[PDB]
Amino acid sequence: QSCVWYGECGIAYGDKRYNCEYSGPPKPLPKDGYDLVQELCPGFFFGNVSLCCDVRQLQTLKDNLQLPLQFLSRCPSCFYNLLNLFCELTCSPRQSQFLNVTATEDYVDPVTNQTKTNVKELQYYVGQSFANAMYNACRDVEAPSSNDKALGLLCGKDADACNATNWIEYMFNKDNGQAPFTITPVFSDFPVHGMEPMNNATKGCDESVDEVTAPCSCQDCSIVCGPKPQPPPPPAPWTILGLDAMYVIMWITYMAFLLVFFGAFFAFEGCLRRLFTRWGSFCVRNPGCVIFFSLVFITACSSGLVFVRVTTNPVDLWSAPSSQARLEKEYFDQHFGPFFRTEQLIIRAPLTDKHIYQPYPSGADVPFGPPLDIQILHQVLDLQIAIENITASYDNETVTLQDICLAPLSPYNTNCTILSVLNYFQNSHSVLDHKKGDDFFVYADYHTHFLYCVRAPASLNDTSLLHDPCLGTFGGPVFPWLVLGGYDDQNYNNATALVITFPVNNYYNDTEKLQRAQAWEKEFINFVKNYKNPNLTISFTAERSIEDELNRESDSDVFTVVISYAIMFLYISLALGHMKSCRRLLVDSKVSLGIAGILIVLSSVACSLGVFSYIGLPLTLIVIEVIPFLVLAVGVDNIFILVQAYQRDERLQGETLDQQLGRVLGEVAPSMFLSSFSETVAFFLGALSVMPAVHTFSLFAGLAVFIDFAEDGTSVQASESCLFRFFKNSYSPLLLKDWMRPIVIAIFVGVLSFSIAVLNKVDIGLDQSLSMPDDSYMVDYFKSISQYLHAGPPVYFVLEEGHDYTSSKGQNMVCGGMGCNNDSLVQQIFNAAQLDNYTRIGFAPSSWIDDYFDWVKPQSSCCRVPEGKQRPQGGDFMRFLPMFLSDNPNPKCGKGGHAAYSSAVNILLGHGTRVGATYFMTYHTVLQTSADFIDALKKARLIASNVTETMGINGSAYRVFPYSVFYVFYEQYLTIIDDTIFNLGVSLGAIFLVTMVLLGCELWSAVIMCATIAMVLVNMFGVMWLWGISLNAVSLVNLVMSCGISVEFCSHITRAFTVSMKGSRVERAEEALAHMGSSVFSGITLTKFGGIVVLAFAKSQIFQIFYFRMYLAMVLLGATHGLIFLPVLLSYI
Ligand SMILES: *[C@@H]1O[C@H](CO)[C@@H](O[C@@H]2O[C@H](CO)[C@@H](O)[C@H](O)[C@H]2NC(C)=O)[C@H](O)[C@H]1NC(C)=O
Ligand SMILES: CC(C)CCC[C@@H](C)[C@H]1CC[C@H]2[C@@H]3CC=C4C[C@@H](O)CC[C@]4(C)[C@H]3CC[C@]12C
Ligand SMILES: *[C@@H]1O[C@H](CO)[C@@H](O)[C@H](O)[C@H]1NC(C)=O
Ligand SMILES: *[C@@H]1O[C@H](CO)[C@@H](O)[C@H](O)[C@H]1NC(C)=O
Repeated sequence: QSCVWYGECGIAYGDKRYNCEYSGPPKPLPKDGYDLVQELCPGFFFGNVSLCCDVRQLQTLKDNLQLPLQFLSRCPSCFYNLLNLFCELTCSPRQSQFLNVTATEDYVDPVTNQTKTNVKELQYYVGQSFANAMYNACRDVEAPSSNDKALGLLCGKDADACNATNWIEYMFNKDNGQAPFTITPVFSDFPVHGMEPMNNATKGCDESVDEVTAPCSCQDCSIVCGPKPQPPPPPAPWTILGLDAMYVIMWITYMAFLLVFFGAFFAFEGCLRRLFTRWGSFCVRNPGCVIFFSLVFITACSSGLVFVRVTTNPVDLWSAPSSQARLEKEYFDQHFGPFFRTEQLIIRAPLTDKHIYQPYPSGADVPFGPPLDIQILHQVLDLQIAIENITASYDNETVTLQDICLAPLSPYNTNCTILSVLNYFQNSHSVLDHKKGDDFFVYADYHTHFLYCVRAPASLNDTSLLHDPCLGTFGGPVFPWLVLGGYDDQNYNNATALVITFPVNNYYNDTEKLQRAQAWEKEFINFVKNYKNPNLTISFTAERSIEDELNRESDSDVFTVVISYAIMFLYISLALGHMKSCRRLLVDSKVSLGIAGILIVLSSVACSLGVFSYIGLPLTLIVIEVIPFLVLAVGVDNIFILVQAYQRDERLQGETLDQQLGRVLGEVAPSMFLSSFSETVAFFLGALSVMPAVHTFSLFAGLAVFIDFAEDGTSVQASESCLFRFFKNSYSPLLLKDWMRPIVIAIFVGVLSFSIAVLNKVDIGLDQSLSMPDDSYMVDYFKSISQYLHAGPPVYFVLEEGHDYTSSKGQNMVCGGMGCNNDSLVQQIFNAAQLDNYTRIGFAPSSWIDDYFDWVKPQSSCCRVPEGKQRPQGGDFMRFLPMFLSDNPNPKCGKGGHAAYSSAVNILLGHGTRVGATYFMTYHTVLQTSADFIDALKKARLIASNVTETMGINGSAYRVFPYSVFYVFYEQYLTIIDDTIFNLGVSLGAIFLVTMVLLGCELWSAVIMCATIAMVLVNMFGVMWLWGISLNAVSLVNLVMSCGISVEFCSHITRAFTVSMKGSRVERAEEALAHMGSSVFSGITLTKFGGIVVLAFAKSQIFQIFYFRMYLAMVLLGATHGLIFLPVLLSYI
């Protein structure tokens, strides 16, 4: 083994040295060079480390690595072979085999005058295969942020002219101003005149350099690339449903035809109860006090229980508690509580054009969208600074953004967190205004930094001539997707919108601090609303917009329903007693039910919004049945009055009917104890139902009687009219309603198929105020970013190997997410992840850093490591040490010094084994619809299952958690399918069982009433999934009420028809329905007559425009079916 040089001699040019000629054997490297050799040329680091280089040469090699690193650092395999080319030249103990000195000159030591010899030039015999592999591993590497190949910057020519041998030739030519002296390469896989070319093994860009150094990426490599995604599923059925409906229709038609052809070819208990009731009445018919006294008692119980009208309604608790939805939210809290909320603005520049700007030294045309005009950025910065300076007052105190913001690096840094493109310029007008240029070029400006910072937002030093940091003033990177909108692919320069985001404390556990934050928010909303700049359109996130709009909009419409309620109760008042006899009752009846309900609920605590539309419209049941019992008696007139004339007309039609009506109602509201977020309003009303029932018992009858004994004339006429109507109805049924009845069946059939073959969750569409609209419009337009978090809490974490396995799970999750997409982009996640396992690794790779104590004090630097061999081991496993260091950070360590810390961990003392709870979050955009977010949530749950299902263990111990400002809120829209089927199902049983608690005709009554259950439902669904309909936490309650009123109708028509004393074919039926038809047109008609004022009327928002919309449609359909349904059933019988 022999050298050609050893050590450094004279200056060549600049700061550059020739090496000293030396032709002896290699020399063991001093221990003081072991770090350098381990770092640069670890292949030589064994035995006596006998090399043809000294420590000075290795230091010089390290110092010269800056420019290759500048362009190749991202692809370690590419850089590795290059380093080996230089290591072999500099240090190989067999230099003489592949190097031949070709020029020299004297070196004279200035002090001793001893002569040595500069190696001025030499020839280097490089393997052909080595050179080609070195080029091959680097040829796809892309410059840090640039569609140009890194080799175009290291080859003295463009990448399309760069080849393996001319690249090496260029690097080795002193003319390049970097190489200290020229090395002339000769490329051969064969010996050349006894020289044995350097042909060291090489690594491709698809290979790992070592155990702690991964292969190169796709973006910077070719070998390790592909394949894209191919898991797209395409479903689409439905026609089947249509065919079935059609088939059914055909069958029906056939049946009808057949029928036509044929015609051409040819109880005790109940009674007893009634009797008892009558007896009671007769007794009661001997005193008014008792009754009223009872009403008075109810006046108290109702009002009494209403003590402390604390009937809350806020804030966002309707998904109900318990289960996973709530339990999951609570869990994430104990670990961190409320991650926090964001006030967010989207900003566009409608009066500004795009523009071009060549960035040195490429000079390629890069277009920049309207909002990235330099002047609009200055204007957006002024907006931003003004927002930071907003103050609100609460009590006598002042509230700033600095009091409520996420300031991640407090106290050492109170700097608030503002996600904005202006934070790439540290929110500084001057810094952004800067621009290093001369008479010839602009070398660096607000463009270069931008194009660099979108690729390296954590950088504390632009690689351009500006040398400005990218890191935001809050101490963390601002990711480009989260601050720009309306750009294509990752061409952030083409953005048509800026997004500005301020995280502020939600203060879920602190009431006094939350109120202060909400005071600030109100000022923020005001500031934005009144901000004047023709150059910018600014639009909303906040908090009140969604909470203030609902409480600010939902009011005017009140006057609508209110009015309608009055005009309706007026008619129902005129109807029967007309005068001041019936009015009193009702007013008391409606009050009793409403008052009683509030009292029944006060004994358990509860409250709600829709709980009002139900309470009011629900009261109808009490009025309807109550409005027909009195009317029927009015139509009475025999040998008796008051005495038996009241018990024979009351305990005869009111006993059974009412008795059955009250039950069918209590069964729908009573059994409302189910599982969901509506049982409260439900039960409360159902309870108010028996109450309202027992009320109108002796109260209405007695009162109506006690007092019942121009106005008279009017009553008679109405009665007469009713009678006439009944007669007409009878006549109609007499003819033949078989054809139309079949047609009706068709309508129901078509409805079931059209209603069962549509569906939907529920979106958010509030009135057109302003704020809310802005946020809704901005969201629709924007895209790519704006977020929620998927999040896991994990336990244990102590077995180096289980951490490696958990990291593989984590990396795999990042992949699927960055893949799963839809239409023209991903849907699932976003997405990507920054747990921490990578931070530790980074630390291991590198080194220390300075911490500067606040306000003053000497600098503190402290740390260490642990390479080379150990380095790989340390990073591989163990974790207490790393963990306790990694949690305490706030100043990088290398070429700069910034902040790169976080949170989520919280062990005790130095028990690193007890660490919790690491949390990884990938924010994904959506804002599509109630069904869109629900679909994404559905995917995330399966993602959580897949990760937890992959590698589990013992029983239970934490799992996946998808907490996104949309869950708990949409969590309900999840089990909506089971709810509807379960909710209605529970009523179908309570109704079929109740209607039998005083009958049990097997198929007679059972089917009669049972048919009404599916009869009306198909209508409600049709209108909902058919025309102007909807569905949600309310619609579900809507369907419930529908089945309720429906039961009411049927109940009366049927309890008196089924029996039928003097029985017949279809004659007795027409007789019963007659006395029941008059009431069907009274309450029903009126009720509709009221909705119209509510439905046919107007409003200032679609909100109720639907709620009270279907009501009238669904309520109307049910009423119509009442008469038809009964008639059809009778005929069938
Ligand atoms: C160039 O290749 C040679 C031959 O593989 C490397 O020398 C070997 O290095 C390993 C790793 O330390 C030792 O185990 C062998 O004993 C060495 N063999 C010989 C013949 O010396 C050398 O490390 C490579 N050069 C560089 C810079 O990595
Ligand atoms: C202009 C760009 C492409 C140059 C990129 C390659 C540079 C970094 C290369 C070209 C020639 C190389 C030098 C070749 C010879 C020596 C002598 C050695 O005893 C110390 C290292 C040193 C000084 C090398 C450092 C790296 C070097 C300067
Ligand atoms: C080195 O190669 C050159 C030709 O390039 C030759 O003239 C010289 O004699 C050789 N010296 C040695 C030691 O091989
Ligand atoms: C879940 O992972 C399993 C393998 O464990 C895989 O077969 C399936 O395609 C994955 N599904 C989703 C939705 O990620």
